[PDB]
Amino acid sequence: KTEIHGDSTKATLEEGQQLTLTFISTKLDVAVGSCHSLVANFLDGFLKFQTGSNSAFDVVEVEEPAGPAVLTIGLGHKGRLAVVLDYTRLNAALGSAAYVVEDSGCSSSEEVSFQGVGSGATLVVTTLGESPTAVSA
Repeated sequence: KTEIHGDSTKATLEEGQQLTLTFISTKLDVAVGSCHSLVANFLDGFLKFQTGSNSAFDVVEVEEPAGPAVLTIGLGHKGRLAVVLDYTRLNAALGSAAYVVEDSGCSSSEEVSFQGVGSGATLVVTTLGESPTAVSA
């Protein structure tokens, strides 16, 4: 379990993992290891992700959160991801977005970087049942 009260929190992921990041911000600069890129800019209203959109990333407009934001990405294959994020919106309503992409990026070895979580967010990184302590350290 890697947690940083600074601003960024990195942690290598291993097959069959689960990333539960509870942060209170409108921006999240994510860097999934080195074989994937994903920038969640809720400030403008779009989540740029490079999974399998061919050639490069794909910009998909997202709701306008309002403070708290729960991002839960469960891994369970070569690159299969399940981005299930539930957060509060400016529309005074709950926003539960989901993404299911089998062919995304890596899995076994992938140091994901989460910047913008500020000092108060927790990064729950566990391989289903076991705990991947940096799975490299």
